[PDB]
Amino acid sequence: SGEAPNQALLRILKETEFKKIKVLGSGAFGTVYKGLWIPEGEKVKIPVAIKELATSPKANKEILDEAYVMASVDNPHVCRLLGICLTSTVQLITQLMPFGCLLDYVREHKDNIGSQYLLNWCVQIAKGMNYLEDRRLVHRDLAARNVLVKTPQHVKITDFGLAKLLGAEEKEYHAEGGKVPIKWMALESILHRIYTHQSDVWSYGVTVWELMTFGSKPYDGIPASEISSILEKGERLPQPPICTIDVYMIMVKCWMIDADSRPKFRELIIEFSKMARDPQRYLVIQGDERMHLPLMDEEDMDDVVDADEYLI
Ligand SMILES: COc1cc(N2CCC(N3CCN(C)CC3)CC2)ccc1Nc1ncc(Cl)c(Nc2ccccc2P(C)(C)=O)n1
Repeated sequence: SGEAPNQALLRILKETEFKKIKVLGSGAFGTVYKGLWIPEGEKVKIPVAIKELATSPKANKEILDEAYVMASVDNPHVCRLLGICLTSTVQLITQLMPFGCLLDYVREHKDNIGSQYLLNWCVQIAKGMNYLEDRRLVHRDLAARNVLVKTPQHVKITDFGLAKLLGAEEKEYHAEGGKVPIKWMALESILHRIYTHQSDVWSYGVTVWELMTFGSKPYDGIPASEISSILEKGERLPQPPICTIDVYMIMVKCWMIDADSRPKFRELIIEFSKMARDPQRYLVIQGDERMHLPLMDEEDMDDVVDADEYLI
């Protein structure tokens, strides 16, 4: 056995077991609805998100590839599949993240978000991404829009549409034609269509930047065709006003031209955990102590990290 068998269970749900309530979104992805799921016999009601896309055989092929990935994942900072409903068009059933996506959250709560929240989101996105590195998955679409908010204290990574499982020997995913978001893409991915976990580290840099700028558009007012050139010259995204050189040097390292020089997601967990232990030393936000949402024993404990944050 070259690779290990995937013994994950695919749960199939009855259309009668769940009730749609509202539409949450529409667009390229298709449409996402909010619902309740009463599993038959169990005196339990589960708040769910039902995702779909008229029927097309080319469309159902892609939604079932996504369900494959989502049913294989199991981490507190990764969105998992609750089940699939086999109707006219295939429906994806996942957990409802009541606070919506993280991009719209940072925009809405711009003046109530404190350093402690921002740095913790950074630790959590890294933990979820380190899980994907462990499972040999290359997300290929990490952005603040693809991070959902369960509570302001707990975030999870979503959208496994472009995700690719790498073989125990395979170390790069050579893509072909297809619409990829350029502003979040690593330089190697724009020039050679190569995707590694290190190319995901790049996209993590831009996500951290989106959070720190309270939801700004990377390279705002710059056409897609230019981004390849701008990055080749040595230009990167600017230093966000709330950022200390310490946080910005982490971002800048995620954008190294040499992929192997960029930090590993487990190094990003360690680095953002230390910063989350004194958040005011790393993010300068006016009114940090009033901003709300719904300590040692020995020598210098600056480099102190809890075992839960020290992965390998
Ligand atoms: C209560 O549930 C939600 C509400 C909102 N929004 C709806 C617009 C609302 N707006 C904000 C702007 N404001 C001016 C006016 C009110 C803010 C809250 C967003 C998301 C979820 N939950 C949720 N669970 C699971 C999924 Cl999986 C999902 N995903 C999802 C939901 C919608 C579209 C796309 C996705 P994706 C990224 C493509 O999976 N989304």
